[PDB]
Amino acid sequence: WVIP
Amino acid sequence: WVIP
Amino acid sequence: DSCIQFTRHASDVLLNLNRLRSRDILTDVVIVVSREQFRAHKTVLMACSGLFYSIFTDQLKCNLSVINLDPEINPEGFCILLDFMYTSRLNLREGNIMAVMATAMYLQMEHVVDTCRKFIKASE
Amino acid sequence: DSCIQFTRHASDVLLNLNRLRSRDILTDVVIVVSREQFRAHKTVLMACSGLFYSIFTDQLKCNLSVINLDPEINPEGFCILLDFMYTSRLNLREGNIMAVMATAMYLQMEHVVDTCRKFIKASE
Ligand SMILES: O=C1Cc2cc(Nc3ncnc(Cl)c3Cl)ccc2N1
Ligand SMILES: O=C1Cc2cc(Nc3ncnc(Cl)c3Cl)ccc2N1
Ligand SMILES: [Cl-]
Ligand SMILES: [Cl-]
Repeated sequence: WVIP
Repeated sequence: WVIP
Repeated sequence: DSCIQFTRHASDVLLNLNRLRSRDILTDVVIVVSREQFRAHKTVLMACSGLFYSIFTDQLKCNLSVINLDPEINPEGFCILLDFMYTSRLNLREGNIMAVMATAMYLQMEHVVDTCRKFIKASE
Repeated sequence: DSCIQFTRHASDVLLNLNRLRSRDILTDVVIVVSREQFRAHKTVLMACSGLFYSIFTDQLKCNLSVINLDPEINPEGFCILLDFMYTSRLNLREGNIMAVMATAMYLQMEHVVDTCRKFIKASE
C-alpha cells in the first residue's frame, strides 16, 4: 500500500 | 515497454 | 518467453473498466445492500473478491441478475470497496474503518483486511 | 482525496480476468478470424481496443454473441494481441511483427502500433  |  | 511488457497496461484496462461502470455499460448484475443498489460487472467482482468468485462460479447463481448481501453489511463500506475494486484506491478513514474491514472480511478481500488490521493496530 | 493505493491491484485483477478466460468463465463473445474462433469478455476487449469499444457501444452490436473480423486479419496476429490484452505481455518476433502491427492498427491499439513501428525502424 502507498500514498498515490 | 520493458523486458519483464 | 521473449515477450515485451507494457508497464501501464493493467492500470489502463482497470481505468476503462471503471469508465464502463460509471456509464453503466455492459454491467450484468446489481448488488443489493439493504436499501442500496450497486451496478457492476460480474467478472470484475470475481477478480477482486473471494466471495463473488464463489458466487458467480456456482452453476445457478452465475445466472442471477440480482445478488442480496447479508443485512449486517453496511452500504457505505460496500461502496468504498466497490470503488477500490475498480480503481486500486481505498478511501479508508477513522469514521469508516470498522465498516470497511467487516465488509472486506465478508467479501474475502485479504489485502484490504490486512491494511485495516494494521491501521487499527497503530491507533491502539 | 486521502485514499491509499494497492500497487499490485490492477495487475492482480488482470491476472484473474485471464484465469477466467482460460477456464471459459463468463466469456460472452466469440471473435471469428477466418477459420479460427477466440472466446473473450466484451468488457476486456473494449478496455483494450478502440475497434471493440466502438462495436460493443453500438446499440445493436452490443447484443451479438459472434463478431466476424475482416478476412485480411491474420489469426496468429489476433491471438498474440488477445494474449496481450489479458496479460500486458506482447510476443513480438521478426516472423510475426508485420501481422501484429496490421492487426493492432485494425483493432486501434495505439501503444502496440507504436512499439511495432519502433522495432521495424530499428531493423531498417
Ligand atoms: O482476497 C482475495 C481476492 C480474490 C479473488 C478471487 N478471484 C479469482 N481467484 C482465482 N482465479 C480466478 Cl479465475 C479468480 Cl476470478 C478469488 C479469491 C480471492 N481472495
Ligand atoms: O489504443 C486504444 C485503446 C483503447 C481503448 C478504448 N476503451 C475505452 N476508452 C474510453 N472509455 C472507455 Cl469506457 C473504454 Cl472501454 C478506446 C480507445 C482505445 N484506443
Ligand atoms: Cl484485496
Ligand atoms: Cl495498446
